[PDB]
Amino acid sequence: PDQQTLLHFIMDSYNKQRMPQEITNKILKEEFSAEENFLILTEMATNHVQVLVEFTKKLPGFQTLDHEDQIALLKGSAVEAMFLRSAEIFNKKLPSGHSDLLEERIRNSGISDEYITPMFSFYKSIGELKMTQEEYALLTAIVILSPDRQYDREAVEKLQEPLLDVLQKLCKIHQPENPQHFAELLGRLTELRTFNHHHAEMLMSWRVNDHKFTPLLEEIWDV
Amino acid sequence: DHQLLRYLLDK
Ligand SMILES: CC(C)c1onc(-c2c(Cl)cccc2Cl)c1COc1ccc(-c2ccc3nc(C(=O)O)ccc3c2)cc1
Repeated sequence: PDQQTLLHFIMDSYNKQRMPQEITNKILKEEFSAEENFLILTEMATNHVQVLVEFTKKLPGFQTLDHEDQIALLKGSAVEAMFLRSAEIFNKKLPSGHSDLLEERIRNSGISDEYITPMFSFYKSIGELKMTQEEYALLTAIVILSPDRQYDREAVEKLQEPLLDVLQKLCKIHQPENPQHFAELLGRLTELRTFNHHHAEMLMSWRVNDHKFTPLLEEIWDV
Repeated sequence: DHQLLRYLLDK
């Protein structure tokens, strides 16, 4: 724990920005139909992007980075960060996530079976890791600060590696019996990358069937 | 080019 203080304000940041209960109540409260399911998912996503931006801002030395690479990182990690947060809802059964009803809506929102299947297979796998909130938080931070996104890569690594080290330590400090556990997590990140292509195809399908998104989502996903 | 993201970052 040489300087685990950075973990302090990361969890502070991770708990800081939150989805309003009035908005997440719609997952439970509203009609269940293909159209309403899609609209609720779109509202959740566009709200979560704003939560994401506020989390990213608070990250160590994010604001000191190059301005246009900051956009490149936000755009590159958006889908992956939403998959991770949604995974956390399903895995921990976050009350305000209403996971069983969230699942009903995802399974009837115009998404192909081809994408539903690996989506929920991913959710189950990540759940079986039995991760803590600090793991979810650090993985999210690591995912956001990826040096290999399209469009200097070096200064991103300076911000990311410290977080990878803290995650590396917490595995050896909270799972001593499995020293393949850190590797396990990193493997699931590669599985997470798989959903970038899936999501681009999902957007195409939705668009040709006359679905529109929000200005914010349209910007961050290049719609 | 990415006005809304800039706006959220600067707010
Ligand atoms: C734009 C819509 C149609 C969409 O397209 N692909 C996906 C999509 C799908 Cl269907 C699956 C995975 C990833 C994506 Cl982008 C989605 C919906 O994505 C979601 C994004 C965020 C959340 C979310 C995030 C945070 C939450 N926090 C709380 C809380 O209490 O803090 C409660 C509910 C939350 C819901 C749920 C679905």
